[PDB]
Amino acid sequence: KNSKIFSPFRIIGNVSNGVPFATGTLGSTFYIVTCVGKTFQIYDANTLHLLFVSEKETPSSIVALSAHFHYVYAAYENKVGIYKRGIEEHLLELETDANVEHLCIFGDYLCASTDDNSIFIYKKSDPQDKYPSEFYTKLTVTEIQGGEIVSLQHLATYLNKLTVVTKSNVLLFNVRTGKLVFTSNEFPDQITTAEPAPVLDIIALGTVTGEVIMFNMRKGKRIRTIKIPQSRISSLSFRTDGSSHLSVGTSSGDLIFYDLDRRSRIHVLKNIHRESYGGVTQATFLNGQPIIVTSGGDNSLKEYVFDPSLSQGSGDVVVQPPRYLRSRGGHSQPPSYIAFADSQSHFMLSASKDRSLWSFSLRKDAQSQEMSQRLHKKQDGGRVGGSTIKSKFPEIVALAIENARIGEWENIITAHKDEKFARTWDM
Amino acid sequence: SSLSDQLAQVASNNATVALDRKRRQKLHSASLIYNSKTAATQDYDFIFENASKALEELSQIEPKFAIFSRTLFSESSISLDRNVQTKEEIKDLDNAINAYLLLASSKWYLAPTLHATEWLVRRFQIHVKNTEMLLLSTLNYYQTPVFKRILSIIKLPPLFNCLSNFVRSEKPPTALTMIKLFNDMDFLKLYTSYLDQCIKHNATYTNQLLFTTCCFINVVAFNSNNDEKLNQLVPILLEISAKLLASKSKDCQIAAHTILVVFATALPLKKTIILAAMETILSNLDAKEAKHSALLTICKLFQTLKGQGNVDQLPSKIFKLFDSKFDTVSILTFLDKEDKPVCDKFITSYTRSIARYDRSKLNIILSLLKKIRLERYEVRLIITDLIYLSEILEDKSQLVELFEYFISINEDLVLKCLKSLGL
Amino acid sequence: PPPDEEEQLLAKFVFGDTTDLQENLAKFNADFEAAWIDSDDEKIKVPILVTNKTKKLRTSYNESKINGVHYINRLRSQFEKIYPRPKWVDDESDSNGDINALTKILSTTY
Amino acid sequence: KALDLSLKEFGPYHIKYAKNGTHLLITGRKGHVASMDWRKGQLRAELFLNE
Amino acid sequence: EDEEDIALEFINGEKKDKLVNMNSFTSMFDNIQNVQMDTFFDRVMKVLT
Amino acid sequence: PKVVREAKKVEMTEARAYNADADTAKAA
Amino acid sequence: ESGFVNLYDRNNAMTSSTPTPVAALDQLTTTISNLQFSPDGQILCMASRAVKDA
Repeated sequence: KNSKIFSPFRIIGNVSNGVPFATGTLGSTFYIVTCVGKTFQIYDANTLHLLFVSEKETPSSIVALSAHFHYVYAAYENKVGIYKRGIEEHLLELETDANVEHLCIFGDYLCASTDDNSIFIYKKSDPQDKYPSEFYTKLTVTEIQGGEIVSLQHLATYLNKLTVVTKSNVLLFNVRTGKLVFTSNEFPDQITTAEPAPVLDIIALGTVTGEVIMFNMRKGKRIRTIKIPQSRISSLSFRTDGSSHLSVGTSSGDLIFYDLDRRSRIHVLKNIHRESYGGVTQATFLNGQPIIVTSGGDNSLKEYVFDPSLSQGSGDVVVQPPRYLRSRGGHSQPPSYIAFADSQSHFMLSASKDRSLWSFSLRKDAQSQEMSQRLHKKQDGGRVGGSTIKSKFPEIVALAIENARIGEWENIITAHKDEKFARTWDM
Repeated sequence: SSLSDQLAQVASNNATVALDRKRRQKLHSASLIYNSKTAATQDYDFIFENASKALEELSQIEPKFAIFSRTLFSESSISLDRNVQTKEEIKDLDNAINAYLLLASSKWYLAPTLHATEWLVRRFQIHVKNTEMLLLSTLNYYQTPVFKRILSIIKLPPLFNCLSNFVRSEKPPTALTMIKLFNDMDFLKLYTSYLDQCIKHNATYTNQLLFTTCCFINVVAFNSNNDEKLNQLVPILLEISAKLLASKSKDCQIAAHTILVVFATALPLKKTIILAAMETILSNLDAKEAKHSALLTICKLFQTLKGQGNVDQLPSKIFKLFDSKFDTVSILTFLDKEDKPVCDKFITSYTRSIARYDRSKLNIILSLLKKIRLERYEVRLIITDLIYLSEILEDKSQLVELFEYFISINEDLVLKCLKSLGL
Repeated sequence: PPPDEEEQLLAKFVFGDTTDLQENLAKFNADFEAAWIDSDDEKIKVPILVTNKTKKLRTSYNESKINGVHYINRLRSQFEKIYPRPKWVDDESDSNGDINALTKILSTTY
Repeated sequence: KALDLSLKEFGPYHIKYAKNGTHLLITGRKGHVASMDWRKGQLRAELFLNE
Repeated sequence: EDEEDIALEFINGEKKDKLVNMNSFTSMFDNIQNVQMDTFFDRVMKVLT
Repeated sequence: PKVVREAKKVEMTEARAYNADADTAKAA
Repeated sequence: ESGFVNLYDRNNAMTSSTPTPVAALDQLTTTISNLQFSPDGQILCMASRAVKDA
């Protein structure tokens, strides 16, 4: 179905489609690889400029994403792609009929997980080789060990050990042996998220109910337990900057910053992502930085920061609340109508079904500005017949724009759905 | 960062080091008692002699200062310097100075304490190195020339910007600006940590506690509109109340009662939170005046809360704790008091709890009902649970006597309840 | 010959000795096993001098290989050098009416 | 006293102390010239020169 | 009698109280010196009830 | 004057890290 | 018509026989033209015909 005139290039105005992103670094440059359906992008995190984008589409949507140093590991319908700067360079077809559900990488061992509880371990062809290509082995977890595979992690300082967190317990698999070396005890609550703490041998498990279990593998024991009820825990992160703060992102779209030393709730952020689209699908501290990147499923990606404390002596007791820092976003729904703002092809207006007009840049995606809806005061200065609370206009069914006199009066006219008047907009 | 900001940082790091005669005359002229000229012209041995006399006076007052005579008030304490010492010794100095300010927070009307603190200021530079502990210490004396002098000579950390307005004027700081200081949120966390240190060292007093509670009540009154601000101000004040109840002194318990009462009548809390507050109060209740104010507090809290499950019965543990720490004759004479505060929902829940659990003191129940003027839905609830208790328990003469009392007062309600449930 | 006590006092006074104050300050205080092992993880031996990070991990110039348990102990010590071990995970673990039920409800509700 | 200033905008900086040992003077490669007392943390003179 | 009768009974049974405006406790700073904690609590409950 | 809560620029400094390729090692 | 509204409780007016108002509301500055309660007795609307938004 390929053409002789056109060719797909990229996608404007998308930051995430709900699949949890992955952070990584190249020395000073911190990057964030985020999926958009069949095509991922790689953002910077120092300034959130776009850095790379996958030039070739995947035939289906990407299911899993990971990224160590200079390689991005995508997992769509059956295969794993090892890509470099968005250029696909190694495909890896699994020898099954299932779909790849989880993925991790450590040392010379890629570890994928297909939904019928089937783990695949891949070895690099050389210790100095860059990506695992050779198929090492395949393991399976039947139902006597645990439930469905929820997550794969690799704890630090574990020679060829892989931590498999299922819905019921926590297993340790040695891939050099291909053997389950240690199964943990049973938890009455189904586990949803896992996170390797920067402390040794300890993983945090967020369950379906409000339980954050700090569990140690060496003792095989629940060291600590934090109770948040009426909440499904959806993301966990640890401040590695030099303080003991935990970030719990619950699927009602909330963030809670806990202090583990004083056993306190430092702060809570309400509705940083839309609850209807899953809420906070990932919250992640930057490694060694007081900056948390929070992505939702509503095509929104924010970055918050922690200021230094104002108290000279106390500090960690008098900790500052999280300041909002930079962000990108898009539409919740698909856009309804689009137009080009000028002959230079720099900006594009797009109105969607979510009752919102947005002007996107084209060059580098740093300028995805929502167009405000803040009414101008009338020249008469009289009263307007309207309610007490603001609410966005209905969806835009037609649009027209000119640039012959921009910045001297209005130059966009938008016709809304089921509305007996069209609005003007200043560009 | 901008180079001006980085040089400001290095100035704040080398703040207390005198690198010329002018900066030395500044750091030495800043004094607590003497003015600028004589403060500049006098000397360390003069100051230390006055310090030793003032502190032996203070040890005569109370024997706690002898350790500071041993370690902070010696001739080697003349000889040393802050900056030439290492980081560990700096931290140890700050710990000793915080202990001393915590101790001398309570005698600020005494010229001996003023003289000892003058020595500490002009030798160890507390008014430059650690101003937060000193200001949290002497905040409650905000209408005193000592506090005005501290405000004139101090360098202000960024939280005390209202006092930064009030520097070098001639009027004391106002109650309104004290309210603004405590109305800032992070300053409340600062003062929370300070009160926690004060509690864990068990050195609190009536004037400090009174100023604390008056500021807190005025703060929640100033925030009596913003429900988001009230909700995010719940954990601070309620945690201060929790640890102030964990303390043992009757002053701390009455201050916690006051904060709890005003908070629960300014913002409608949850039933579980009010039951938890009642549980901690009943657990740590010890003394007579604390008992009196605590009974008034439970009255106020149950009079505030209102919802589905308003007058339901107390749980087993809370009810047993209440009848342990309180007697029927005491609650009876409290009802017999002349003021008669509105114990409607509280007496209703207490009566239903007694009727479920004990089923013995029904004459005491009758005395409560005859003493208090009840309310219609509460009497309806009482009659329904009494119907259930009559049908479960064996029939009692005092039980049918309570029924006859209802015949005296509104038999028709008993008829409506019995026709909804029974004959 | 050791010094006398009174001449030690005189020496302190003359030289301006402050270590007695220093000890008073530093002594001042407010008076008022595992679950699993692995045989191949024990008996595994890895090379050492083949890369710079493990040449950093080692301790002896002439050693070239070490077994798995010592290798992983050196690795854990390096990981500790990276991330300092915190008190919340070191010194704390969970395992008539009370006084902190109010605090527990304050913890459990927003 | 042992400082570490980072001004990454302009070129490799040149350091000269006074003969007393109190004032420092840095000159960047593009236009930054700063003379600072540097102990009491006071900026005596800052000059931006594109030359 | 129905649930509407019970609900109206509860509404009629509820009574009013003195609310907490922002300018009520501003006299305790003036009458806080040299007092007792008990008497301060009595003044608080007086200005509340 | 109320308390100033000024914002400032954030600088993402260098981040040391742990090596999973040092964790996974070959057998003897 | 002085904008004032005196609010009484029946259970005590009927026995006091020269009662005191439970409240004396004054938030309007022109004559009162509509006093109406809620259908359950919780809200009292007072509307003045003289000035707009009253």
